[PDB]
Amino acid sequence: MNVEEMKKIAAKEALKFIEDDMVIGLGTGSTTAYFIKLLGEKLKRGEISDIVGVPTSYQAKLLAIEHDIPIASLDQVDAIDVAVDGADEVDPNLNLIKGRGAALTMEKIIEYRAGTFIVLVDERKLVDYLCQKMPVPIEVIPQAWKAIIEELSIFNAKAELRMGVNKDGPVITDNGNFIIDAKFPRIDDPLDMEIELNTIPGVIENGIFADIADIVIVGTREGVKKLER
Amino acid sequence: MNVEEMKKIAAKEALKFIEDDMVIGLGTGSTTAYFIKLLGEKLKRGEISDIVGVPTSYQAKLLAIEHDIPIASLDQVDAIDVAVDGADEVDPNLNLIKGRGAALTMEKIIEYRAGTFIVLVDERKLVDYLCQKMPVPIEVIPQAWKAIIEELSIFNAKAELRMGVNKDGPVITDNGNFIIDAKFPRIDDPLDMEIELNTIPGVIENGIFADIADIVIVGTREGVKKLER
Amino acid sequence: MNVEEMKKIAAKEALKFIEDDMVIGLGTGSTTAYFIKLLGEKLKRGEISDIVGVPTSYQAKLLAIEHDIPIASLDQVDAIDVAVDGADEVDPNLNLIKGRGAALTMEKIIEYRAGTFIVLVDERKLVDYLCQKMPVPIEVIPQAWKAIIEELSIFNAKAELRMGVNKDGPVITDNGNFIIDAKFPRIDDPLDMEIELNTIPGVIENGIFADIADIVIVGTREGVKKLER
Amino acid sequence: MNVEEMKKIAAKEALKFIEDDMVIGLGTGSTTAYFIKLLGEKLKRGEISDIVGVPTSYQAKLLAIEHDIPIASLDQVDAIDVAVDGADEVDPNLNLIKGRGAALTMEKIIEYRAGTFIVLVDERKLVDYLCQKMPVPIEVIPQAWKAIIEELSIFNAKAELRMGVNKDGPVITDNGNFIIDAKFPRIDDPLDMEIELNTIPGVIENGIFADIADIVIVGTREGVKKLER
Ligand SMILES: [Cl-]
Ligand SMILES: [Cl-]
Ligand SMILES: [Cl-]
Ligand SMILES: [Cl-]
Ligand SMILES: [Cl-]
Ligand SMILES: [Cl-]
Ligand SMILES: [Cl-]
Ligand SMILES: [Cl-]
Ligand SMILES: [Cl-]
Ligand SMILES: [Cl-]
Ligand code: NA
Ligand code: NA
Repeated sequence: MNVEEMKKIAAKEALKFIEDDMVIGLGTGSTTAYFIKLLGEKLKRGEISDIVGVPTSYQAKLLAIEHDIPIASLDQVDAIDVAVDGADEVDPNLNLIKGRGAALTMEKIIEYRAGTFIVLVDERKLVDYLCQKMPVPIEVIPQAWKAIIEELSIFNAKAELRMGVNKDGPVITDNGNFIIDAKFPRIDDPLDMEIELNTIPGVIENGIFADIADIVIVGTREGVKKLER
Repeated sequence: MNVEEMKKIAAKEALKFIEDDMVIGLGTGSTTAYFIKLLGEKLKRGEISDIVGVPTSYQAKLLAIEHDIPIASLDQVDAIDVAVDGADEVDPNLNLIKGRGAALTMEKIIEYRAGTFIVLVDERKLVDYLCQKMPVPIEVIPQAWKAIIEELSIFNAKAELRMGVNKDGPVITDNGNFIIDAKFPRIDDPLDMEIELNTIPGVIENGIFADIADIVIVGTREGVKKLER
Repeated sequence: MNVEEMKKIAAKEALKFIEDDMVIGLGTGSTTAYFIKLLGEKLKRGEISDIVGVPTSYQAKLLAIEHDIPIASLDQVDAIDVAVDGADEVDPNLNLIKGRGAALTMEKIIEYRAGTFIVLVDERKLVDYLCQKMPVPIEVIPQAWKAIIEELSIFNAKAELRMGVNKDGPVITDNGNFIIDAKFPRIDDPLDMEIELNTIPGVIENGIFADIADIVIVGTREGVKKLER
Repeated sequence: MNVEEMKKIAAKEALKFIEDDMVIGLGTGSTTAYFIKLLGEKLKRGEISDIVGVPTSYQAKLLAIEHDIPIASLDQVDAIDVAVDGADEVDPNLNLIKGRGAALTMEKIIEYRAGTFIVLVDERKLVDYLCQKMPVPIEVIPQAWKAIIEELSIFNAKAELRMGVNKDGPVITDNGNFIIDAKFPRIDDPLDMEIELNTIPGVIENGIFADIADIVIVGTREGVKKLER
């Protein structure tokens, strides 16, 4: 089973955790986009009812609108029952790196308050340790970008300002900030790294999502499997 | 000779308009990037003095810093003597389309106040009529994006929301807004279309730059050529 | 009737224009707050149903959420049926000055698309000519504030950067911009000035709302009056 | 002496720490405003030279410009030699609460990197413990405001969204965010609390400034007093 098939199978499995009268955090990225589309189809056909989505990005929000899924802001709802999203890396303890799509801040805001956080990934996302393949995206107040790079470099991270393709200059997040991608060698304690990185003045949020994922749905090459803690 | 060579020769010619003690609007994009490097080099050699650049984007700002050119934002200076910038299209009346790099708002803010606005282009940017080759970028308040696209259908604009590559979702400008690229089949009155677009609630700025460029320096396969009003 | 009762009676009259299944633009400020509250109670009692509000500010959004009115951004809906909002000045031709609350951009975005735009004011808001009592608020990209104040002096506007009370420095709008309050002696041609101001690079919106209001409901000392064009 | 006199003498004492060729972080608020003024005057008299200021807010930047002090952004300089700023509270261990002026994020960004951080206050600012007289300002991503207030209850904090006076709705910071002012009973472990608050998803920065101030200059009714770590 190729990559797109792996993503699709994970998205389909996620639907099994969604019920009528739920407020659902809507993730960002290609794997979760399949889930949003399928959810929209179920709602249109009447197979599920009374669903509201709380989008983690404009991407998720616009896609939900296109698919006629009711949308609400976090401060509009009383609670997020289930949040569904993807990940760039998932380590064996179900700690994640997220942020390749630049939406890590709203993602954490919404997923932190979720009853159940369900992560959708294809096989390639499973790593032996965080930063085996991907850098940690860090959202930063623009004025602080150079100072933060310097400081991370001392910490032995290879850190670079993320640059635009469909704009000149740096990538701007939905919040108007810059993103530094910091490749650390290997993160042995994700939670404490997550906490202490946020203490750096100018750091808005970082891409380590430790001790938050409840269920990881993995589209493996030979089918769907789940990891839980 | 080739594209980058054409860009460089236009950038070198632009130095002819720069004198000691000037405040210079620093444009965005690759053609002007050559000008900024050449300017920084002339400053380092002492061939020019007391120059201050007013960057039209983070890209321009960072580049000027790298080349040790003093900079200031518009509200720090009392005049912009000369502004130098590129363009996506240049018609025979010196009307331009700008905004492919998504920095059109700050570009127009600075260039509008310039004593002389000098445009740098290679041969490919010249068109017989605006929109012969490129769409008009329009920066908009995010929630107005869908209505604006629909409203532009009266001009048969094939308007689309610009999507990110190094972020998921829409491109976000330095000002936190979306960009719609409107592919008009033609614009027979650029000045009044520029006004029309600016009268639409939700539009921050649009990429039609009519009645503003003073000189266009063109790098051609046979050397430098100019256009003037 | 005292002033508060004048506001409330205008709000009560606006409700008569609201029907089931409508999408309603929700204005900003104290007069419209009465309308939002009254609408919420009608919805709560089931006297009206299936309403969606599109807020013109965080103030309106949070108030609507507090009163359990479903909320959506402009790009979430297919149309605005009716928009209700206040005004700082209303001239004999029903042209307005708005923006004292600093939400003029989203207000115009939503109200421009309304099937019917209803304005709510108490007696005090009626004037013989725009700028008889209040300045025109102008929302600007921060960097352009100084140049714009200088440029407005040409028209003999006394223009000042609006300053914060509960923050140091300038007032920041919901869109991250500054507000210049420009006091013209008088505005004999609101629509033309409105357009002229929006064509200045750096101006993203201005408080002249000309040729947009459909109905102005005035709360007076004795009762309610409806003004139409 | 009254408060304005206390502020002025603290400011005058600060000047003594400034040397030629320094890069100085320019604080926000009335006390530091005196310093900036004096610095500008000294520079004009030729009593000091080659000074560059890095402003912590638009207020500080605009004041520096008015006093002809050259300025630069943090990403333009290689170091901050001295940072001068005010405070809302100073405890006996020289931990501070800052942010009444809403500029706490840029303040901490610049002051965190300063060779020496000098705090200027009048008598009223000294406290027995943090939160004796003032709340802790917390800058937050707008959508997270309600969730964060609710979560702050575990600290028995009285937390409120800061509201605008010269705008309707919430105060917006220079970064486009909201401010929650949280009144804790008292803070016994300022650094620990400073860290904890920044771990909350949606919190950009908080007003506790622990283990950062080097010198606190206090204007009192009996003259200047200099506290040091
Ligand atoms: Cl992402
Ligand atoms: Cl840029
Ligand atoms: Cl551009
Ligand atoms: Cl991009
Ligand atoms: Cl997005
Ligand atoms: Cl307003
Ligand atoms: Cl205020
Ligand atoms: Cl400020
Ligand atoms: Cl402050
Ligand atoms: Cl608001
Ligand atoms: Na903005
Ligand atoms: Na922001």
